[PDB]
Amino acid sequence: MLIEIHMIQNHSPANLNRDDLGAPKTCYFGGVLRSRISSQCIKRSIRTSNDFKALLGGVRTRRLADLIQQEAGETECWKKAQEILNKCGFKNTKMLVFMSKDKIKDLARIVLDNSLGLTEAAQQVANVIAQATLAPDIALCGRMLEPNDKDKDKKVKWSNTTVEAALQVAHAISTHIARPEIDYFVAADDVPGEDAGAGHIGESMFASACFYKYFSIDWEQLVKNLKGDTNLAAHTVGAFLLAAAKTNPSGKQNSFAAHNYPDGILVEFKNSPISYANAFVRPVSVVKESDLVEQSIGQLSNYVNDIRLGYYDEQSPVIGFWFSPNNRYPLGYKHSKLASRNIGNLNELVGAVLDYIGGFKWEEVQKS
Amino acid sequence: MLIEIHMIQNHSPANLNRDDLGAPKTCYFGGVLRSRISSQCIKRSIRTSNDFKALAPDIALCGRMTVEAALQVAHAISTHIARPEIDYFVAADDVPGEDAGAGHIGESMFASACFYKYFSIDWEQLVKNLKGDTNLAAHTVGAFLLAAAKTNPSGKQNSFAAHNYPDGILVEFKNSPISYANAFVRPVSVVKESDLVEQSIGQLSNYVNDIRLGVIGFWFSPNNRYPLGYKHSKLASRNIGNLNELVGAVLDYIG
Amino acid sequence: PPNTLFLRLEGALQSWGSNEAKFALRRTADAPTKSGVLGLLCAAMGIGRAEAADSWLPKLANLRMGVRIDRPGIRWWDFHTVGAGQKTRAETLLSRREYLADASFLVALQGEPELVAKLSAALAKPVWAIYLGRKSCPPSRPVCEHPPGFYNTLEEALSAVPLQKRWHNEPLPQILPCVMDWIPGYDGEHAPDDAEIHYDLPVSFQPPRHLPRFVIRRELVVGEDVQVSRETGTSVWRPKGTRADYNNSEYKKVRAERL
Amino acid sequence: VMYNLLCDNWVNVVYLSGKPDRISLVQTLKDAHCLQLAYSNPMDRFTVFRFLLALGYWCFANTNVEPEPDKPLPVSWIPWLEENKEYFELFGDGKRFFQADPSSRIRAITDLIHEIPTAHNLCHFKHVTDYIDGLCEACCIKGLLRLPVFTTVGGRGIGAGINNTPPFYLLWHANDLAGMLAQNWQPWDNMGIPAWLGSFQKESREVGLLAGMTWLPRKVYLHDPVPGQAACCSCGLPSEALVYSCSIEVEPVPKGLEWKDPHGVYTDQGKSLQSKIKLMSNDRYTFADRDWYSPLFSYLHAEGNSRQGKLWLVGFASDKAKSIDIWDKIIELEGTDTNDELLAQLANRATALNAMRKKPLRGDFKKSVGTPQIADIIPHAENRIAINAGKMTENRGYSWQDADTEYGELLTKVAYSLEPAQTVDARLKRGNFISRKPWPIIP
Ligand SMILES: [Mg+2]
Repeated sequence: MLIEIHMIQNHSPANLNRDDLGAPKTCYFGGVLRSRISSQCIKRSIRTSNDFKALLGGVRTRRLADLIQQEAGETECWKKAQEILNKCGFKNTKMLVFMSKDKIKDLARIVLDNSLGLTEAAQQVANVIAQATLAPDIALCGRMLEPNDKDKDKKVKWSNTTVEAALQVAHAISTHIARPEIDYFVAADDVPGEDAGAGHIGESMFASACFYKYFSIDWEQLVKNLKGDTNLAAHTVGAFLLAAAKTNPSGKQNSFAAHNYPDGILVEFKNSPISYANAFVRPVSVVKESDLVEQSIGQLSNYVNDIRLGYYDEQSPVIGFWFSPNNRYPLGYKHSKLASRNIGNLNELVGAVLDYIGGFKWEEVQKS
Repeated sequence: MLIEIHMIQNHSPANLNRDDLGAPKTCYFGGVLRSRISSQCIKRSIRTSNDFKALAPDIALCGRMTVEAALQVAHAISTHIARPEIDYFVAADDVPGEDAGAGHIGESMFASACFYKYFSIDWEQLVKNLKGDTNLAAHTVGAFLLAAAKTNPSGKQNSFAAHNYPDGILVEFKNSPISYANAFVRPVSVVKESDLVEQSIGQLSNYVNDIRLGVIGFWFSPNNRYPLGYKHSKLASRNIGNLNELVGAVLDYIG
Repeated sequence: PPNTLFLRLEGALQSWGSNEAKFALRRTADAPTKSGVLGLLCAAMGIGRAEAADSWLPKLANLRMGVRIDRPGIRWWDFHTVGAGQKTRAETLLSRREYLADASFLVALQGEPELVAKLSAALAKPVWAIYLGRKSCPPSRPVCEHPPGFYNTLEEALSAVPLQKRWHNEPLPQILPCVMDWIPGYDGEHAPDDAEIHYDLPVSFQPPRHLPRFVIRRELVVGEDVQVSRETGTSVWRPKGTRADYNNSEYKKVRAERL
Repeated sequence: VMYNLLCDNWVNVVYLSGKPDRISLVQTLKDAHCLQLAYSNPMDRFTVFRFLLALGYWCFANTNVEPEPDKPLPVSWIPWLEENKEYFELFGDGKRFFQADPSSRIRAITDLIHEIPTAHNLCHFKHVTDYIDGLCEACCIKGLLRLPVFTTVGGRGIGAGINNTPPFYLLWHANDLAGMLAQNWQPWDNMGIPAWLGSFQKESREVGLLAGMTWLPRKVYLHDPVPGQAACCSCGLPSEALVYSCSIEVEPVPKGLEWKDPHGVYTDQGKSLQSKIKLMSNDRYTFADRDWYSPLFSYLHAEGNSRQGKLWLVGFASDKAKSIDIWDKIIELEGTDTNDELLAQLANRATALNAMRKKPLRGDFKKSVGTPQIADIIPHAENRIAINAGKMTENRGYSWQDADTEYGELLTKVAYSLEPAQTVDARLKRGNFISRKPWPIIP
């Protein structure tokens, strides 16, 4: 059971993602340049979204000894935590370690602060770190860790740290040809001078594009990662949908306050993942009539009709919900009456997909 | 007699096959550098898959310890010049410290390409290692079509969710095993009025317009999105818009 | 009457491995080895693993042949990771394999006419899937493309077949190498100083036992003994034509008819 | 059955007329100008040539007659190698060839040979299985000759051979067996006590050449079953009853023994010089091709120097027990002096190749992979360079600058891929990508 999210999002002139030289990320698709948003940026923005504070439960840090020492008002233990981590496998203030926050706090306080042996305490810390995989952000993003076998003692064994990712995020590619733009900025000196020159001169780089975003969630793998607590899985799915719809990457948002909301979301329920980016292999050119979101939605609807009239299974019907704010942009403007449940409310969309998932309502699942 | 399947598949920017240094696999053709997906990558992607798992089937299709499997795939030569790209990533420490940045702070490699993928089945030997089970062989050939139509290389896909579908499949039942890679000795240059997949399919059509001048062909595009040959010329025996009826026509031709 | 059979070996990739490869590093030779073309013909006839062994090798091996290299393909190394166990355990086997990229070969086997006729008939009708040395390398041009003929020597046969341009404006090799089995001449006649050894005469094929042979190379010059061919097709697609004119006579009759 | 090296056929040669044959030691002995050594494994060919060179040294030590060139070997060697018929024997009641003190530990015949995979820490191999298929007598002999030359480490507990880990092996090559023996004839005053005699007395160090070239680090007994095989399935030639297993122990090579192999290549600190081949393209290594360039500084300085002839190099790349790859190469040479620093620069091309691979498109960091697309075009340019290795080495009209311009077209057509824009800046950065070439380094 795969939940598929295809979003069309038009953005104001902004620089959400940049490379080494401070340029917007660009990729070649269909032989032409397309503005790109990295999947890791979208995953971070979803994990640090306002619809995720009640659900965020994982920390990916190398400063683990700081976290373990922070739960101690007077019990100064930082060198011994660093030594037990260094013998655990990390070589230094360490490599990056991902696991839960309450787990590291409580369990590391009751394990490594205890005055006891040294090697088996490191084994206990390693078991605590590896087994702490009960966090839905860890369940979605996925994780595996490999410690340095040189600095680790021969008496420390590690269990399976491989968490299979239940979330696949594509890089948001533009539906049209990329338009890289240069912003010539100065920085005026607040005190006067005899020369009247700026304190600094630079060139920022920004681009405005209509991005196609693609997400895929494996329900069976998600409930395998988070174990039998399916209430938390439904809460994770609803929080993901709300965060993906209502959060933008935190790039240069202070200078480019581009917080536009997506004009179209297709949430489809199928056992095979479909990328609709092939709709936009031919770049979208503007015309006198209609706009870019309308043209992109028309191209996407053409490809959706072609895929449903092409790759189709009688044993597994394809079924999906179409989103538009107050039905502003319909999908099948000419003939493609495929979207059965055009939905004009985000909470209604979340309720519908949660009902298709099973006997879950959004208020009932907002308690795990 | 040989069943030949030429598939054109445009993949969104990803890294489906990785070499030793993490680059997309790359080949050399037409006097230019092409993006490559290795044959064993597509073989293992088609194998071990619940899309395909639904005397012994799939031992004859892909061999296991003198089987000489009926189905083999060619390396996926791109129709255009490869465009490998650097993606720069950082991994945040997500614990407030005096510094910033904690992860590998490295660089990954990715590329988007339109792949020509060649598949060849011998029918007679596929029946031969199936101990004369003709109906089972027809079912497993249909299963090959169903899988390879909707299975992608399960490479780096969690960060690059490339699940695009092929826009064109040509199935012929010709005499000698020929690959149409020579069609794309020209890398596909993109024009304003046509897209990459349409131009690649047109190059294939202009190449099968030859050879016959100096056999049949079933052409599949989703709902006739890309017709093989933009004319009324006898170039494709049957323009087919749906994959299920394509498999049905191929099966009823075979038996 | 035709005592020569011709094989056209062209594909996107090809790999005729040399003698120094059955370890994890599995390299290739610059030209098709005798065992490779012999195996291609054996598949074209379609005999078994040991049916080749049971008195089939020396009938195809006494055919002193030549291999003519049209264009030199470059050596591409593919990073192949065998899964080993995916009785099983998590161990990955590591390998690098050499392929010839963008090369075209012509192989002329000279023998008695009836064998050549049988070889051409089996080449038009391959009972098994044939490829370019490795199973993952199917041919891009027909192996039975060039018709057989009668030629006295290997040089005349390999110079008679023209060199085919894939497209209109491509750099062609002014100098063209040819690698042939060493003709002993008269009885005796110990091999010259340029005769290199090559372990590619098959005598059993499961497991592969290869015998050495003497291999000699000549050079051919195009334009005087090897001649180019026509393009015989179109490369680019170039979708159909808009921009109807307004002065041709076929326009005004339809325009007046619609009125 | 009773097998002898003298009368029974075990040597793979091809005659200059063109007829390959399996022939005995006498046949390759008294012909010696009509045949050429023809082995599928290059290091099998080198080990058989080493055995023949040691036999020629023994014959000269017992007859005192040099092999004059362009005319076959002296005829007094055959009666000296003939009257000891029981001596070169694999069977019989008495002394045995390359066999030693009593044994208890039993190992399969697959580990005596190296090219066929052995019983690793696995169960599956390259379609081989121990105690089922075995080798022929000729294969067993050519595997026994591999012991003094190409024995690697067995996991840091099992010792290596007499010349440490198996180094690069360099020798002088000719079209004939007479020229094979004559071009590598240079003897020493003290010969030594070779292992085809019985239990040699250790006595003092400085063995010489004949004791050191035939040092036995392993043993062989083999337990003969009642009958044996019906049809061969491991060698390839269908033979009679074959071997199944053997018995191998180790002998600890002692300390000291200041000794130099005539064909080996030794570094500045006296350690063995290895083949730099591995498929594992690491941070510090870039895989290109056969490393003919590596064993050139030491061999052209100390043992052999500049000399008119062909240089046959055999390189068995290994890392502990990992048998990576075996290759051989033939280099023409005249001996036109020796430029010191240029040949030293040529002696390590892998450093400059890795340095050129590690340079990124745009960047300054040093732990990056650089340009991995260059790593797939370095092998072809290296293979194109390696054909004129003699003219590279002697520097007549070929040099570092003249050979690294063979990278140019591959660099252009890789830069087309890496900068797929028709712009001014893409063209300029492509041109900067064009001039990339392996600047040489001093060590
Ligand atoms: Mg053998």
